[PDB]
Amino acid sequence: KVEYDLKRLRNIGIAAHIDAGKTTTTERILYYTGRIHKIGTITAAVTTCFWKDHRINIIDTPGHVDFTIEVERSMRVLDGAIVVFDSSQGVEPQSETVWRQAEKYKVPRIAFANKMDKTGADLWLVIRTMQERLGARPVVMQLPIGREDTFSGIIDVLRMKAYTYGNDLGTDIREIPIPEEYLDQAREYHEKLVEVAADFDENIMLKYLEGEEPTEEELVAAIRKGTIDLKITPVFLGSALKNKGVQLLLDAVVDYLPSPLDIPPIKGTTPEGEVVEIHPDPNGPLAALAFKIMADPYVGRLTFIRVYSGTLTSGSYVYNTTKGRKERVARLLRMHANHREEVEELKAGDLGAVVGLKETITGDTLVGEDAPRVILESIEVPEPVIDVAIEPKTKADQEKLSQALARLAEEDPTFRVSTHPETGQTIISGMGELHLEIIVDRLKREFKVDANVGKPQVAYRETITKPVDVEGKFIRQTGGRGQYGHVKIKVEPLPRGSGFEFVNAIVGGVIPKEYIPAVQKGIEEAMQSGPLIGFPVVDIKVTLYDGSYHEVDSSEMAFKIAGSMAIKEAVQKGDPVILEPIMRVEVTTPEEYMGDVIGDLNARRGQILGMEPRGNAQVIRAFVPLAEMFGYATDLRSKTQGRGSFVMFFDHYQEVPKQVQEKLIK
Amino acid sequence: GRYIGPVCRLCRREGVKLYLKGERCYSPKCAMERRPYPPGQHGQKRARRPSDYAVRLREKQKLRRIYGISERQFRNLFEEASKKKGVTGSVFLGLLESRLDNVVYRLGFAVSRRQARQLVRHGHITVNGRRVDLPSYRVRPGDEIAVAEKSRNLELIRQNLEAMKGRKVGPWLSLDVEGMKGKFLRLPDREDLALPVNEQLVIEFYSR
Amino acid sequence: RNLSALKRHRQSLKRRLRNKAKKSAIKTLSKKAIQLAQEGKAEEALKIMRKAESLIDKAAKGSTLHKNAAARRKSRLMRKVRQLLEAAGAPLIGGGLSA
RNA sequence: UGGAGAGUUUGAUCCUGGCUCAGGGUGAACGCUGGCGGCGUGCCUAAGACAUGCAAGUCGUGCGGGCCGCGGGGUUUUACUCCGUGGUCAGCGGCGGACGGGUGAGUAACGCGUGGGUGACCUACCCGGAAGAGGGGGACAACCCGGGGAAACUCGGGCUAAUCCCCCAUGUGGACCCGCCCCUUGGGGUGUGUCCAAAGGGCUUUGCCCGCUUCCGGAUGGGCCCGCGUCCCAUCAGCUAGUUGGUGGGGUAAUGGCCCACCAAGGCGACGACGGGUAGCCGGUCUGAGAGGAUGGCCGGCCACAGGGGCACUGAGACACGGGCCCCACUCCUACGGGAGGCAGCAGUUAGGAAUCUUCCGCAAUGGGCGCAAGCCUGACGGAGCGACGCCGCUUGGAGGAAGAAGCCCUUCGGGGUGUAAACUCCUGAACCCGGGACGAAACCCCCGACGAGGGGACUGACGGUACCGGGGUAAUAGCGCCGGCCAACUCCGUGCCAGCAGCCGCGGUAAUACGGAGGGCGCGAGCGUUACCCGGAUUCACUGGGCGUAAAGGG
Ligand SMILES: CC(=O)O[C@H]1C[C@@]2(C)[C@@H](C[C@@H](O)[C@H]3[C@@]4(C)CC[C@@H](O)[C@@H](C)[C@@H]4CC[C@@]32C)/C1=C(\CCC=C(C)C)C(=O)O
Ligand SMILES: Nc1nc2c(ncn2[C@@H]2O[C@H](COP(=O)(O)OP(=O)(O)O)[C@@H](O)[C@H]2O)c(=O)[nH]1
Ligand SMILES: [Mg+2]
Ligand SMILES: [Zn+2]
Repeated sequence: KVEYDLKRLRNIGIAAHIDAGKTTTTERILYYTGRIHKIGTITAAVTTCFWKDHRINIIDTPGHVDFTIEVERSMRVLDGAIVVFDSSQGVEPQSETVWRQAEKYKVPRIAFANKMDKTGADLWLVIRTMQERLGARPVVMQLPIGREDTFSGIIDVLRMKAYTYGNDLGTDIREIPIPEEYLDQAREYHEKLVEVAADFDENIMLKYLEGEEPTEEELVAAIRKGTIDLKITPVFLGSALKNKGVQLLLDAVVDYLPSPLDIPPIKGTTPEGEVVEIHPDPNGPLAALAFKIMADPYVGRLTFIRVYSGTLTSGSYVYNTTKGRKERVARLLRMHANHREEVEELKAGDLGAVVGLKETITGDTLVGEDAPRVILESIEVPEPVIDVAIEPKTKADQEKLSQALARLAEEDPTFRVSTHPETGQTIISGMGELHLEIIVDRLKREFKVDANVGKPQVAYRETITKPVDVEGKFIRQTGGRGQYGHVKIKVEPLPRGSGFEFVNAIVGGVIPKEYIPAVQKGIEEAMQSGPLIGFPVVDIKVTLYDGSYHEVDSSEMAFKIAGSMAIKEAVQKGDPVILEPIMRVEVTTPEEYMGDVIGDLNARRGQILGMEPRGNAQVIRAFVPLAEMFGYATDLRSKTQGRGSFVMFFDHYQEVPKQVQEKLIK
Repeated sequence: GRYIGPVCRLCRREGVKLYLKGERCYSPKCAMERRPYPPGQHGQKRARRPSDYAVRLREKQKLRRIYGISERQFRNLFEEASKKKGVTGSVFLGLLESRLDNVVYRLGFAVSRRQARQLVRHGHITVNGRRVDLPSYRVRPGDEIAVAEKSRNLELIRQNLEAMKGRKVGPWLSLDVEGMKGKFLRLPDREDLALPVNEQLVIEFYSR
Repeated sequence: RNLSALKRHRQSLKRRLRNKAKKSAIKTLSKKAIQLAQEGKAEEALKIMRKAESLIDKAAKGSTLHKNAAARRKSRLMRKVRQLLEAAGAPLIGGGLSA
């Protein structure tokens, strides 16, 4: 009564660019792995299914669509993955992405050509891409009988057996031998397969050249020992809608998909500070990661977790180091494709949900209630790309909104909220159009908040062109606190990015020693509201070269005004200029799209700076105005069908094209 | 728990010499014997006149430091002696004196109170038979404080039980160096205890 | 889903239904009597009154009426009857009411 | 057996007077630390809603059957399948589900408290006394057959038992109207008339045991009534028609406008009616020298309410928390025709919130319901769990050991400090190990007796292989606040009215014991601080214990 050999664990993820078949492919897997029938919704994150003495955990959700992050999260927890491909979509420009972001972490995967029945469904065409686009070493593992509309049976080279499908309800199948013709086509691909498998097992290499056939068991060992290393990618096929190639893809699973053991140990850090592997031994310290909270109406808060070491136990006590909290796990739970299996424990490498725990949000590390209070890695860094202006109408809504993120920011830390440090309005950090968009539904609906959604403002600056010199007088002599202050200055523009420089240019001391501090705090001050629109008049040097005073009337303050007057006017007089913010950007793009990429940027008040190649791609640097730079994501991803990415930094401020001078007088 | 840390420091501060250590404090070096002044950086400087409060506080700290016993416990005992029918001053001493960890030291089974405590804790002591380990235990009139049997032949016990041949033990106690016994004749008395402590002050300290 | 205490209700209904009758009985009957007694039917009134009386102490046995519940109703029956028979009648037959 | 004051209005003074602090307390929260154990204690907010499981049953010694495992088979063979006993399933009928457990929403009131009144009443079960248990009839489930239904169940025929119902009898005796007698609110008698009792089971079977019926008495628990006491607002001053009283009915266990009819105009209020706010009341709890002030969590008593609201049925008792009916709101199933519900029970989920626990073990004990018993039920209770939430005890070592290492800090550069502190040296040995190991449990039952006294015998531990006991046994967790004055405890460097502190007075504008760090010091120590709130200090609402010529205060 072991029921857990570990080496029988298949934790897999179904990734692939939208349209595809991810979702549909899963419900299907969840019908075969469990149709049982013996004489007796992805309902929550991960689900368990059994397929020929092997438990499988699935987390279909990818989607790719702009914002991945999630895909790249399950990816870290799980060990295997099927990169479903849309057979049809042949001139397929987005088959990509998905994967180039998989080995990005370091996880093994097999390929599936889903719509082998939809028009244009050309198997090869994929492989003619799976090495042309990403460029791996896939391995033809099947050859379909009846390309597209004529979808009948299929053939597995490795095992040279032929199966068929008489329908699409997923019932009348069978393993009927090769139909007359075809046959020949096989061999060669079954030789290359073995020829491929040769680059792994020398045994399946000699026997090749000698004239012996590798055993159906040592042959598999090669392919498997080869995939798991991220060297090859076994390609299969079948209309997932018509139930074809599924039950065969499922074998494809166990046969080549890594087990929680074949995978490289998680690193974590002790309370002292030092890396360390976390061994999949269901008897070492208890170390588990969390990854998805969900509110159940029946059992309440659920916290799906992936164990690595030790073993969580029903009716125990855990400890989250992340938020130094003692959680009391009361009930363990495994999601079966149709019911709530209440088990008693999850041994390292296994996945499910615990019930209880309150402070355990995403990415939390739970150890024993005495174990080395350690913290795993998890560090993912998917920042944003697209933001918006959100002004909560009357101060009323400005609150409904506070709560909005007070719960929405826990239910999805894949964003960021910020109050523009210069003008109330708050930014909503997203990861692609849709992202912020659908928040705008919930945040406005399931929060009934109804605010504004336009675009950010720009942190402008004021300054001048020509140097000026004017009088700063104040005097108020009527009878007592005379109030007598007066000064003359030398205002002169400085290079766009100079700063603030004053000049204590007083000879003998016509302007007392004690009052200069204040005549500066006055000038420094006044520079707040510009002469044009009211922005930080900056980039200038000031020179106090004169000014008199009175023995009794003068005041520390009286001078702060006079000087705040000399300035309040030199800028008005020296012809002001509405400076603005320029950014540094670097769009990573295949010189395929580049052509227009640069164009579009030019027609954005920007001026190009260069392109020193990178990887297979090429980078473009240049400056742009934050005004004419909004919602750039969904514009870059346009001139690049997705293969485009950019960064951004600040640099300097610079004059507006005059036509934009009278424009801003708002 | 029972303080711990520099002691021939308190011996100082209070500036009225104490035998927290026992043996050594007797030698030319109770600490205060060489540097009779408050610790710290300043210590040896013209001491400003004490406030009416400081005084009583110090007389308390003095008395409590003698028996080395958490302010908590020290206070509970006082708050007991008050509600007790009898001149509260003496009374307070009465109980303080009745502490097993003390009776032990008084009987000489230990060189210091600090030590006497450890013994009591590790069951090296016994009361009318059953062994006790709570230093705070309060001895009644007419009890036998003895050294357990497993103990009897332990260096320490000897040496100390040794210096006992000759020396007398407070009129409220009778010791038999041989059987390593000792009775608690009567409740000690005001004078019997020659303490450099004034109870009146301390009381007045707990009146504010 | 359920608790076999409805056995208590089922009964609850039966019993009610039972005494519910000897209840409304004594009523109608109590009347038929005082009616005559007042009407002048001297003896034939005393007859009914004697019956009513029975049915009362009769119901007193079970749980219908009880204590003075009966006795009370009586002290009023053979109270008003006699105080209607004095409307010129002389208690004829040896009904309940004592000489 | 009990009473402490201080800082701050001035140039200085004295007085008045406000503000402020030191003390105690807490169902607590929050911060930084956090080792053990014992006994306590742990939704104070949404009386918001709630998935799941369990929290009330039990008698075959009340009765007839269905189904199953045994006897002997009824008859001559299976047949009309009977019988006696031990499982069972519901149906009958009997008690018990009105106690126990939860909660404080409502309520300012005979609700509660206290002391009384019932010539105005009730009380299943339990004691003691008296007399009975005589005849007969009779239905309804269960069961069979038939019909409606998705379901929950339901309708129609026809059997049949009983401690179920019903009639007649005898009525010790009790109930009624009338009359007389004592008495004195309807209390005892007494005569005529009238009305009413009942049930049967088990055995060892003319004798017990358990029941039944009536009546008198005890005991326990209650209903109703009354005097006194029971918060803030007069910027709430007048309130009242079943209203206050009466006669006669009805109603009740019983008084009474508690209800109705009909008469009479009365009932209440500055001694504060009526209205508004708030609140469950008490024993007690905290504080206080006391008087007094606050307060009512855990435990005990009373009340009230069980989603909001209304209502009766049964019954000794209820207007019933896991009973019922209806309205409304919400939850669920639906064959959408209609059904199923009520965690303020234990545990837990969600929401709310600064915040409050395990969907745990045991009926071993105590206690409760049913039974002649064996025994069954018992989230009541007895324990375990998590939480420094509180309190109490205990440890992180003890004795030696330098005119005194190092490092670090101060320095008049001679040196001073940390400091016997460390080191080092011995010695005891928390933790942790083998081993042993409870008290709580002695009855109910059984046998002698006489199923009485008394005597003897057996089965009974959740916590727990825990506490504790003997043997072995390693030097083995410290923090937190403060250091200008009140207030114990001071130096150096940063800093330059900045940054910051701050209970009050005030500190900070180049030497700051008041900011930030360091050394050092004081307090207390598995704690130490902060924030709420209450008493004290506050004779600062003064009864104890104050005042008004000018301080606030004499009314023209
Ligand atoms: C169920 C699943 O696996 O992904 C679903 C669920 C999904 C990943 C959703 C995309 C996106 O909202 C995701 C975010 C991060 C959106 C922002 C928040 O609300 C998060 C709490 C939410 C978590 C999951 C969610 C809600 C999916 C989509 C959406 C596709 C939408 C379009 C228009 C094609 C998907 O998978 O295609
Ligand atoms: N005709 C056909 N359509 C398919 C097949 N597999 C997937 N699809 C379609 O792919 C579309 C999106 O499916 P889904 O898996 O949700 O896409 P994903 O979530 O992006 O993977 C739907 O129209 C499916 O019917 C297939 O095998 N045949
Ligand atoms: Mg999908
Ligand atoms: Zn000393």
